[PDB]
Amino acid sequence: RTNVHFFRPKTLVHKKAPLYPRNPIKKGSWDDPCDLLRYPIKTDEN
RNA sequence: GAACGCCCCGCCGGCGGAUGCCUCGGCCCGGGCGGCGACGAAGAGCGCGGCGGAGCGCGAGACGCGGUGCGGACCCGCCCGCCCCGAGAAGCACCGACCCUCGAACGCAGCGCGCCCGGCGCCGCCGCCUCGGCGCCC
Ligand SMILES: [Mg+2]
Ligand SMILES: [Mg+2]
Ligand SMILES: [Mg+2]
Repeated sequence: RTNVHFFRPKTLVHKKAPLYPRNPIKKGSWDDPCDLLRYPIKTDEN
């Protein structure tokens, strides 16, 4: 034995696998073109 | 003397908000009811109307959207719109959805950043996968 310390053994780790979906329907958000842009600002400076 | 001041013989004006009458409000008693939340509550922030400050309401589907019933001429301003044996304004009741940030508040922080390309908090119960021990044995 080379190291004098005891560390936790390496053990298998699993990936997730939910039995039902937590978001069954994919809904929209704030961002989409024509909603992210509101209007232009019209001045003589502009 | 006049005038100022004071009293009222009377006629008018101010300033102030008492009195009287009125009341979509309080207070007391009795009867019901006893119905929140990780399926994200109570509370807080911000935003939403054609002209839109406050409060009510609503959530980027925002001063509301749909479905079943009922109702049957209006919609406080300016406009729009509806109008008829159904074509459908006000209003009402139940039901289905949408539901931004913070909050028990859940990737870390509170407004800035990550690991990973589905996602990514803590405790507990029951199972399951993979494992440690010079514990008791073989
Ligand atoms: Mg949306
Ligand atoms: Mg307002
Ligand atoms: Mg959070």
